Order: sequence, then C-alpha cells, then structure tokens
Amino acid sequence: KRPKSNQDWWPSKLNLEILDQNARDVGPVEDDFDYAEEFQKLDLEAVKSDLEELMTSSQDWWPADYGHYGPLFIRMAWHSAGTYRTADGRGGAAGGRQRFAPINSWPDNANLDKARRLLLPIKQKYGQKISWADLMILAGNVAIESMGFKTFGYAGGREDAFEEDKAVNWGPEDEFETQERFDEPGEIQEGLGASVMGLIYVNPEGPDGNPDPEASAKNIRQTFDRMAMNDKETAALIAGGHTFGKVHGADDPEENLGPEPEAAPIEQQGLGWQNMITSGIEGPWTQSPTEWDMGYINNLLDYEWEPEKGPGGAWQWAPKSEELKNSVPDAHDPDEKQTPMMLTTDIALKRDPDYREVMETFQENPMEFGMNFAKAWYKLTHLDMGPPERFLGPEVPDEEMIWQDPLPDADYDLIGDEEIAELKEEILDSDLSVSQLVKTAWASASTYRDSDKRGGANGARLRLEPQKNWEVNEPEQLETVLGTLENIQTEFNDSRSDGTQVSLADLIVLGGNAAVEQAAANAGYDVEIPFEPGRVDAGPEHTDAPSFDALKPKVDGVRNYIQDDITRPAEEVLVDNADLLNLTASELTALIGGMRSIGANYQDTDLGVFTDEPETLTNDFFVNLLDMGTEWEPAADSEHRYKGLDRDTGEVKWEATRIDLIFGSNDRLRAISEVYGSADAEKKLVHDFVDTWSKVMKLDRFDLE
Amino acid sequence: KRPKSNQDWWPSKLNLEILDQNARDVGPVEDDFDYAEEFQKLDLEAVKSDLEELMTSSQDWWPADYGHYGPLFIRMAWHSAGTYRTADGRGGAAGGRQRFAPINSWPDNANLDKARRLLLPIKQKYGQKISWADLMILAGNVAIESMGFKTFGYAGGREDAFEEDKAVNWGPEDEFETQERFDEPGEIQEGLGASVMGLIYVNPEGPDGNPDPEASAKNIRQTFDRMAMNDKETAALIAGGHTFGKVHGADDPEENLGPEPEAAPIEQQGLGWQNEMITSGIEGPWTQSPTEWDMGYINNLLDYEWEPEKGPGGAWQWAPKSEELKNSVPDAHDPDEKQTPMMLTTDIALKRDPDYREVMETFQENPMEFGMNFAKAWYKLTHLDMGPPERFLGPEVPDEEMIWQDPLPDADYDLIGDEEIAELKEEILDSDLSVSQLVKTAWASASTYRDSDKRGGANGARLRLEPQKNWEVNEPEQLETVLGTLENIQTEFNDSRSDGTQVSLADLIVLGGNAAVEQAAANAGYDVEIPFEPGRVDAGPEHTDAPSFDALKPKVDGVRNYIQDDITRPAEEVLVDNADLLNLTASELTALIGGMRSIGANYQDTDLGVFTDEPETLTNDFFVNLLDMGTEWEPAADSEHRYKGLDRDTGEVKWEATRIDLIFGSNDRLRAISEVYGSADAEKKLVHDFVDTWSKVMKLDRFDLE
Ligand code: HEM
Ligand code: HEM
Ligand SMILES: COc1cc(-c2ccc(N)c(OC)c2)ccc1N
Ligand SMILES: COc1cc(-c2ccc(N)c(OC)c2)ccc1N
Ligand SMILES: [C-]#N
Ligand SMILES: [C-]#N
Repeated sequence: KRPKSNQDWWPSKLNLEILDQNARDVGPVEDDFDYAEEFQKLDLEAVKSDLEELMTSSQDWWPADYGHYGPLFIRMAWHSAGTYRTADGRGGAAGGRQRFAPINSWPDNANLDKARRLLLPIKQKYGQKISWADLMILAGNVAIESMGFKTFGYAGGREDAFEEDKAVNWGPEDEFETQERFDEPGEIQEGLGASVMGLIYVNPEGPDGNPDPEASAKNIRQTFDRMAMNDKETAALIAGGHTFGKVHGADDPEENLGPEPEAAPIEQQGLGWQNMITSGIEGPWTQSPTEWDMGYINNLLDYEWEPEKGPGGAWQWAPKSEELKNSVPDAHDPDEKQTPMMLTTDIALKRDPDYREVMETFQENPMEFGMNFAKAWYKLTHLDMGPPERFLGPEVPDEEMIWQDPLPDADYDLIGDEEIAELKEEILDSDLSVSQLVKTAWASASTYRDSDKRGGANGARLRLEPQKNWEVNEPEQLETVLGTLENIQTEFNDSRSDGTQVSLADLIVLGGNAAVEQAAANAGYDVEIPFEPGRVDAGPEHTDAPSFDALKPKVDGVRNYIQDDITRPAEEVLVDNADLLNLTASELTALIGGMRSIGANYQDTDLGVFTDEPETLTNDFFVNLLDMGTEWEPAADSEHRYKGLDRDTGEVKWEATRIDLIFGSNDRLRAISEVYGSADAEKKLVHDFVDTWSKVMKLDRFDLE
Repeated sequence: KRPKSNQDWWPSKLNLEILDQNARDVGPVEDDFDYAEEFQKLDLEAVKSDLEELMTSSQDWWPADYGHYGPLFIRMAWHSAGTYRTADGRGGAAGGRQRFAPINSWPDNANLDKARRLLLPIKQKYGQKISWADLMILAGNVAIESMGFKTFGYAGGREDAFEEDKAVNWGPEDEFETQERFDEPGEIQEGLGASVMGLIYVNPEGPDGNPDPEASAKNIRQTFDRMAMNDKETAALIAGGHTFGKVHGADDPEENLGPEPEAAPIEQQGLGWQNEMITSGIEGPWTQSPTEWDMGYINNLLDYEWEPEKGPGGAWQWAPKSEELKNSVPDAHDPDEKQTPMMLTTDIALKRDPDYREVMETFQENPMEFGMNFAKAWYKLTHLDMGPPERFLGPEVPDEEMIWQDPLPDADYDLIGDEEIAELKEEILDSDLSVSQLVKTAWASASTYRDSDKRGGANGARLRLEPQKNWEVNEPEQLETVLGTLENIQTEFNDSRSDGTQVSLADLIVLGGNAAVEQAAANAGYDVEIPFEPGRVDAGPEHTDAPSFDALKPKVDGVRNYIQDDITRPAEEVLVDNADLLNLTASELTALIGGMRSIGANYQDTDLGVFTDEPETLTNDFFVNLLDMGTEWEPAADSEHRYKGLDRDTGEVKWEATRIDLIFGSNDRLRAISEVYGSADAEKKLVHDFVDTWSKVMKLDRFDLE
C-alpha cells in the first residue's frame, strides 16, 4: 500500500504542512517573475474574441446546450468564486484552485471538468500571459456579454496556484453530500461557508434534502452572508445566474455517473463523472436559456409551483398552469420541447418575505435588477483580489468599491532618510516604551491575510472602528499610544517648510522598527531595519467597519492573547493565523521566541517571558524553555496558564500558555527551538527575528509587486 | 476542528508530498553553508570528554542504571541506525530522524526520549558544529569505549534532518506492535526491514509473541540481511550489544505507561511513556557486570540451560535453571541487593539455530574474534548510510576503507582540459552511436544514485561491472556495444597522450550523454552548453561488492519507460518513489520525463510515450500531444501495462503509452505542470528545465565537487 501518515496515527498532531506551503512557490514557474508584468503583455480583447467564438463552437465530447456554452461557463465562474469565506478569506477564485482536489471533485462541481477542458486551447495559446484563475472569470464575463448583458468590469491579476490550499477547513463531515454542521436551518457552525460538505452554498433540493423553501431561505441567507453578500446581492446573483441555462438530470447520477476526477481511471486524463447528467435535477428555468431577460423572475413570480420528483429522482418544482408546458426548446433535440422548472432554492426567494420584496421590486424595475446583478457579479468575482492597486487591465472600472478597502492618495511629499532617522529618534525619546511601540506596530500589521489580501498596516485602520475597540488591541492603552504618535505627527508636519508630511500609518511602523532596533541594541547587536515610507491614513468613509470584524484574531501569538471562546486548541489557531501571514515554521518560531524576550504581551502579562531582562532581544526564551532544570504543569483554576517549576526546589520560575509551550512539545518545532537555543545562535535568532518582523510589516505593500 | 486531507478522501492519490520535500529544506538553517565545514571546526576530543563525564552524571528524572548511562546510549545509537533498509537505503542514523514521529513514538523506542534529552546540554554547547545525528552515534561510541572496548573508528558528517522522511513505507499495519507482513518466519513481505510494525527488527518475545527461538532466528536472519548484515555480523552485534545493560519491565507497560511522545500532554515537553523503570516490559540484566566489556553474555548464554517464563512485566523471557546464577547481578539502582540474569527469546535464538550456534561457539573460543567482528560490525551499522569515503569526516576516521563504503580509486593521472573535452566530445559524436544510445547509457550510469544512503551514481563506471552490466533494464547486449565503442575511444585517447593525461570511461559516458542532449536540443533549434566536470574515476571489481548493488536495481524506470512485470504497486507510485531518491521535485520530474520522450530513450527502443513525429529532437511535443483533446485514451486490450491514444473521430491509433506517461495528464497537480510546458510559448523553457535536471542528475554523486 502507501506510507501511513503521522496524521493517521496521531489525529491531533499539529498540521505544520500548511506552513510548509509558505517555504517556497510550488510549480515550474521561475521564482522571481511576477504575473502582473506578464498579464500586462496580454491582448485582452484578443482573448475575449477567442472566448466569444468558443461560446458557439460545440465539441462532440461535451455538446453545447442550445448550441451555446455560455451558461456552462457562468456556472464554472460562479463555482470558482463561490467557495469564498469571509471568516478567513480563503476559498474564492484568486488561485483557480477549483482545478485541484478536493474542490475539483466535489459533487457540486460535476462536469465543470469538461467546462475547464473547453478552455485549454485558449490557455495554451496565451500561455503565461493569462492565468487559469483569470481565464475562468473572463470566460464567465464573455458568456454573459455574448448573451446580451454588459458586465460592470473585469480585472486581471489572479496568480495561479499549483496545489490545493491545505489550510482550509471545509467541514467535519466524512462524506460528500452529507451535513453534520446544522441542526436548524440558519444555524450553521461558525467558520463554514456552506451548509453541506461538497456543495458551494446550500442543497438545491432543500435542507437535509427536504423541499422546504422557507427553511432553505434561512440557509441561503446565512451562507451568502458568510460569503459577504446581503439580501439584495444574493437575490440578484441567484436570479441573474438562473436567467441562463438549465439543470441536468436525465437519470439518477448515483447510478449513471462514473467516479469523480480524483477517483477516475488514469485514461480519463483528469475528467470524471463519465456517463446529460450533472446534479440529477432536470430542466431549464426560462423560455430562452441563452438570452438575458426577465424570464426567471417572471416564471418564478407569475406562476404557482408544486414540488415533484424529477427524472433524475431529485426534488424539483413544476408549474400548475399548462401555459408553460413545453414552452422551451430541447437543449439538443430540435424536434422536442421541454417545460420550465424551479429549484427549492428558487422558490425560497418567492416564499421568504424579505427575498420576495426584493424580487417583486426587480420584476417591476428590470433596470434595477440589471444594475444590482452586474455589481454583485463583479464583487463576487473580485472580492479576494485585494486593494485597487492589484486590479489590472483595460476593463477595470474607474469606480473603486468599498469592498476593495481603498486607500487615499498622499497629497504631500514623502519623508527622506534624514527625516526618517529624525522621527525614529523622537519616537524613542517619547514616553512610549519599546514594548508599547512593538505591540502597536504588530496590532496594525497583523490583520493582514494573504488569502484575500485584506488588512495590514497601510491605511492605519487600527485607529478606526472596529479595530480601535477590539479587546485584543486594549482600547484604553491604544488611544494613549496613538495619542503620542499623533502629537509627533503634528509637530513634524508643522515644522516642515517644503510640503513634506508623514502619515500616522508610517509612524506606527517606524515606531515599531525603532523599538526593535533598540531592543537589539540593548542586547549588543547593531541592526538596521529597512523602511519604506508611503503608507497613508484611510478614513471611516472608505471603511466598511462591519466587514473588518472578520479580521479580528481569536488567538494572537505575538501578544500571547487567547480568547476564552475558542473550541480548537490554541496552538492550532496559532498555526492557522501564521499561514495568513505567509509564515514558515521557522519564521513563526523566531518571531514568537524573539518577541518573548522583548515582552509585548496583552495586558502586559509575564506569560512566556522567560527572561530576566525584558526589552532586550535575545534567545533567552529558547534557552530557558529547553532547560530540563524546569518542570511544567497546568496551573490550578486556570484555563490557559501553565507553571514552570524548579524541578529541585519546586519554586515557581515562569508562567506560560500553550502558545509558548508548543515550541518545546511539537517534534518539529522543538528541533527549531534547539537551534535557536544553542550557545552560539543568539545573533542568528536576532537576525531571523528582524527579518520576519520586517516581512510582516511590509505584507500589504503591493507597490512593489 | 481541523482541515481534512485529500489522502483521506482518495487513498490511491499520488503522494507528491514526498517530492515537495525536495523543493525546500525545512528548518532555520540556510544553504550557503555546508555542515561539513562546520563539523571541521569542532574539537571532537572536547565533545568526547564531555560525553565521558555525562556517562556517570545521573539526572533525577531518569536515574542512571548501575551509575552509568552507557548501555542506554548504546541502545539509543543502535536504534538510530537500526531502521536502515538496503532496499531503498532509507531509515538509518544519517538524519537523526529518531527525533521525529513516527519513529520517536514507536514502542521499540520507549524511553529513548529520555536518552536523547540527557544529551541536550552537550548539543547546545557545541551548536551547529555537531549534529544530533553525529552526536547520537558518538555517544554510543564513547559509551562503548568508557566500558572497556575500543571502537574501530568514527566519522562525522551526518547532516540533521528537520522532519520525518515522508517517502518511507514502514508497513501495511494500522496498529503498532502488530504484524500483517509474514505468514511464516523468514518470509517477510519484500521492502520491509522489520517483522513487526513499530519495532526495529524483530519481536524480542518471539514471532507472533510465541517464545520459539528456532523460529525467531529465521526472522532475525531475514531482517538483519535486509539491513545489510550476515550471520557473523548479526551474532556479533546482538551479543556485543547485550554484553551491556538490561531490559526494563517492572510491571506491564500496557497499563503502567502513559502516552507515547506524539500523544502526550503539552507539559511533558516532548517526553512520553510517563510511568521500577518500565520500557519493553521484559526485566533483567544479561550479564553479571552490565557496564563492563567481557564474555559475560556469550558465557551465560552457552554455559547454562535456559527455560521460558512470564516475567514481572507479563512478557516472555528466559531464566537459568542453575542456582549458580541466582542473584548474581547487583540491582540496577541498588548495589546492596541482587538480581538473576535473563535472556530474550531472540538471544536463545542464537544458541538454538544451528548456524548462529556455530558462530557463537567460535566467538566463545576466541574473544579476539568476537571483539573484532563486533567492532567492525558496529562501525558498519552506524556508517552504512553515509556514502563513499570522501564523506567521512574527522580525526577518528580509520585509514582503512571498507567495501560497504563503495570506495573509489585515486586518479593516478592528469585530468583533461577544455581542449581535450571538446576533442573527445566530437569523437563520440562522430562514432556510430546514436543520440538515443548515448542518452540511455549515461542515464543507466547516473540513475542508480539514491540520496537516502548516497550509494550509486555515474562515478566509478560500475555500470560496466557486475551486477549492473547484466541487469535486464540495462539491456546487456546493447550496453556492451556502447561501452565497447566508448572504451575504444578511451584507449585511442590515452595512448595518444604524452603529458600524463588520461580520461576515464566514467567521464566519457557522461560526456557522451551530454553531447547527445546538446545535439537533440540543436535539432530543435536550441543552442545549449551543458557544464561538464571531469574527474570521475573507473572503479574495479575489487572496489565493488556486487551482491550489495542488487539493491539499486530499478523495478520501474521512468526515463526508459521500463516496468517490471512483477510489481505490486501502481507504476506511477514507484516512479515517484524513485524520483525522490534522485532529489527531484514534481516539476523537475515532469520536465525530465516529458523532455526525454521527445528524445526517445526507451527500453527496447519502444515508442511508448514517444508523442512526437521527430524523435531525437528535444521539444515539448510530449505535452502538446498528451493534452490534445483530439485524442482519447484507453487501456490496450489484453495488455497489463499498455494504453492506446486513439483519434477521437476515426478511432485510429495515434500513440501507445504506459501509466508513467499518462499520469502527467491525469494527476491534478502534474497536469497543471504539463499545461505550462504544453503552452505555445513554453518550448524554450522546457528545453532549459530538462537540461538543468539532466545535469543535476549527472552530478549527484560528485561530493568532492559538491
Ligand atoms: C442558493 C444558490 C444556488 C444554488 C443552490 C444553485 C444551484 C444550481 C444547480 C443544482 C444547478 C444545475 C447543475 C446542473 O445539473 O447542470 C445550477 C446551474 C446553473 N447555475 Fe446555479 N445555484 C445557485 C446560485 C447561482 C449563482 C449565484 C449563479 C451565477 C450568478 C448561478 C448560475 C447558474 C447557471 C448559469 C447555471 C446553468 C449551467 C448550465 O446551463 O449548464 N447559480 N445551479
Ligand atoms: C535481534 C535483535 C535485538 C532485539 C530483539 C533486541 C532487544 C532488546 C530489548 C527488548 C531491550 C530492552 C529495552 C528495555 O526494556 O529497556 C534491549 C536493550 C539493549 N539492547 Fe538490544 N536488541 C537487539 C539488538 C541489539 C543490538 C544490535 C545492539 C547493539 C550493538 C543492542 C544493544 C542493547 C543495549 C546495550 C541494551 C540495554 C539498554 C539499557 O541498559 O538501557 N541490541 N534490546
Ligand atoms: C446530490 O445530488 C447532486 C447535486 C449536485 C449539485 C447540487 C447543487 C449544485 N449547485 C451543484 O452544482 C451545480 C451540483 C451535483 C451532483 C449530485 N449528485
Ligand atoms: C504491547 O506491550 C508492549 C511492548 C513494548 C515493547 C515491545 C518490544 C520491545 N522490544 C520493547 O522494547 C523497546 C517494548 C512496549 C510497550 C508495550 N505496551
Ligand atoms: C451553479 N450554481
Ligand atoms: C535494542 N536496543
């Protein structure tokens, strides 16, 4: 057989594999060339022209419905972007991971293997100039446009991934198409973007397979909310999408479709579900499936529907009236007709009071329907690309959307080297301690997540809602620090006579850098942190406060903060968050260990601060953590604390949390700790800590990407 | 609560994670600096002095038996080296992987977590200058020396690993201490070095837990053979090792020991089996003076009759009949009290098995023979995965080189320069040898290298010697033709020189392969220059233990599209396994195979996977044609390994292929790689990536230049 993994023997073992994905860029691409530059060479119009031609160029191995592949490509694009979760920013279309397991084999993505295959010739023709990620969304756009609906815009810039995202927790289920995440509709366990394992959002037949529209609406609303969409956006997306195409269920997929791609014979060459059957549900929603119109909303609202069992054995709805009987041409047989159908999830938009009001308004105002759908489709397919700077191409709208967390332009000259050294001196001479400066700079930068490129120190949103009031940021203390930095900003700006100004965003980072350099100096090391001025201060007007709550940490390793709510072990969350900062196991270890010598804990506790000289960057954390002269045990009447007792005297030496101790427990982390805890490794640790600190401070500076 | 793995959803999914380990070197250490350079700065004598002191420095958390930690460290070292398998060269002490799961938590390694912990202070004191891998073996050596026995030598140079070796298949079992690998003793399933999951070699109580010494001997013999040891070496190692220390089994480990390290609470900080020590569950010393080298083990074993019994830990062990041995050994933690010696079923195996008995009787008759065999075997055991002699570092490396080191002769001549290189290259190209013959031969020479134990490679030209010259995959008849031609070129060149310069066949083979690759690239319109490093030498039969090279014989060869008919695993699984031995990443493997198929260097010159109309022309045709949807694939009827690529419209056969070729268009990750190379503007990139990989493989065993 195959070599059994440590994960099998020890299910609770830390999944450091997720951090290993950050140690290098998998794939054959030159680890130095940037996609942005290659996409800039692309003739977008040419690709769009080829896509337009493809829409009606049917291939025998997968005949186009109604002679137009458009709807199939829209479904492909919707599923690509549809896995996005606001909770961690993972999922989504930014890396084109629909191409890799497990997503490529989810029951919900049945036959999208054929859809992606139809695009291979175009991908090969343009090569590196256009990624699969960008191409899949572009195909969706061209499909919509070719069928009569102009899109709001399009931006390239999604770099292809070469493997699945191992950090994503898709759910607790052990089987696809099953759910163990909700008892009552609308109460799905936190963190998940779907109500069923293997589905994009919800079950098309209804919750738990029961055709209950009212209940379905509850799951639709919650899942879409977790994917950053409100009622109007959700109704607009579902109605706009189902205005096109049909569902396929000529017979039961359970007995007529072969294995999914990952389980299919090698000769299938990446394809799966060898037989048209896809979902098991059969029929079109509208009379003209390849034309943009009000057909879906009209069919849904102007007729009464009844639940029935379709030819594929699945729950679907049919109209009572015989007016719609055989009103749609068959998708392949020119001399046959077909009757429209509705899904339980479509009826949900008509039964649910709030959705119903939106739909009725759309029906009365086709223009509003179009406007809302175009804007929602753009948001759906671009929400994980980050700030406007990352949106590339000639089709990028001039308008910047709030979900792009836009940053204002700097209406002033940037400070130079002399000014920089000047400001660093003044910050250190203030009443702010090294610990306060480090903690504040971390609070500002640590919100960044590479999953959807949100967060970071640029914009100084730390000073705005909701961040300024986050428990972990210690609001009271934070205002004091920001107050002092603001006074320095004011004094600096007022003393200039040449148009130069400094942002609070830059001062926060510069202050952190200065404090780290000082901590290193206290230890006898001369280190200089490279600094790149240019960060600006964003305002409340261009900040969707509620949307930033998804960036609130539940566990912060640097500040040794652990929320009492957490269900997962603290170290598990630590690794999860470390991945969002693109950290490797060694980088995370150097960061935490070095930080404990400085001492930047939440509420200034002594947790993990294994040193007698705080604010002095050394490898004392490792030296003391590894000393066998100390024995550790859980603290009494404590939920997160542990005591380090002198093995002999029995006197308390230190106190710590699982965050600190995992580095001396996990086999791999311990090997790293032993390197840093060696007699002649202090300089190395200091330098590695500094490199990681610098890395994190610059994560959201795409001005050089 | 935690993210799932595709491994769980699809058990048959290729484990490409093993190749990913070759893309990056996890750990906080860079790469610009080599461990050898750091070890060179180490004061070996100083470390040994500290180790000698450690031997008698008892820590209260794991008090030394008999006031000397020596035996415990010997066990630690034997277990570190003891996981080695000759089949793939994996396991062993070279990376110190005993420190990581699953090995660190195997039942056979119980309490070695404490042994390794006792060495932490010394490790921290010397830092990067001495690896854990080197330190564990050194501790064993110092322990042996401190107890009265001189070792044969010691070499440093084992670079520490920072994670487990994901490529090792430890066995089919789903539970430690169980076996589903043998129905009859001595008939263990191939590819495994132990008879039980979680054990080093065999069950100390006997096969399947039965105290049958004769049967035990069959498993001991087979497992040690799979770890490169014969009867004399095996008997010497077991008898020599058990001359020291004791087994610990104060009570049943099943209900008195806490979770193994990987499952233990965070506060235990890497330690496990939290409990009158209990380790194996077997209890008692083998000899009267457990911390002194003598003939105590062999004498106790052969001079007295033993009987099986259940010990205080509920395990099988043997007790002496004679009352002369009763209470003859001081208690491990109390010299004022005594204990009776014991023997394991595996020790009685050496007395009951006819062949082992003969060896043991010889050892008892001449202590000097016993001693030398043990010293030589201990050195071999602990250094067999370190590669050739050039990799053995330090002041304690013996002047004598052993055959298991696959030694190489010195070049007693001047090396050829750029002028002669170009000259020889033209001569090879002007010969009647084809591009395919040259590439196939160079590959046959270099492809035997394995990064696991650093054996194999093009240096030495062992391809021309037994057993390689007769391997089916190497096409003996065809090989002789190529070597005959290159040897004539060598003779002609050497005889025409006068400045003392000479060229080796080893270098000519690689030079010829490089010239052929350059020519194939030229046929495609690409001008490539492959860097060549002369200096390889020609090893002779006297430098080659032929039978030991059988272990390097490929069952599947991707470059030559060769698949042995008697393979149990799917061909692509073996392909990945072999790719790992060549330190290849998924992308390097893809570029190598795809590029090779455009050249066409198949076993028996078949057209399998040769998706091009212009063979011997290096292009990306393999990828372009593999990805063309105008072709549909199907298994070839009445064929075990073949598939047909049919024109989707006419049904006419376009190509033939094996799973080695088709996996690059089936596996989700490999397909993503193939799509890059099969794109309109990627041919030049593929050519350069193929050349880079080809060159990398050709130089794998060049450590003197490494
Ligand atoms: C409550 C959410 C949704 C559910 C449960 C759902 C469900 C389904 C199911 C069962 C199918 C049929 C697959 C098949 O048998 O071929 C289908 C297809 C389709 N969906 Fe949705 N969908 C939802 C949302 C959306 C959105 C947000 C869009 C795009 C803006 C979209 C667009 C389409 C298109 C165009 C097709 C037809 C594909 C074709 O003709 O081949 N859907 N959907
Ligand atoms: C047929 C192969 C062998 C078997 C089944 C085996 C078995 C065992 C067992 C069960 C223990 C006791 C662990 C414990 O309870 O503490 C042990 C200890 C020991 N073994 Fe072996 N062993 C074998 C080979 C070897 C070899 C090759 C060496 C070294 C050249 C070695 C050296 C030792 C030493 C020195 C100890 C004593 C450790 C101590 O005092 O703490 N063994 N062995
Ligand atoms: C459980 O019955 C099935 C359902 C689906 C399915 C359901 C909903 C959506 N949205 C979908 O993606 C279009 C596929 C796919 C396959 C089977 N068998
Ligand atoms: C199943 O009962 C056990 C057995 C052993 C065990 C078995 C074989 C050897 N050789 C050993 O020493 C390393 C320990 C260890 C723990 C338990 N419980
Ligand atoms: C599809 N929905
Ligand atoms: C056994 N050692």
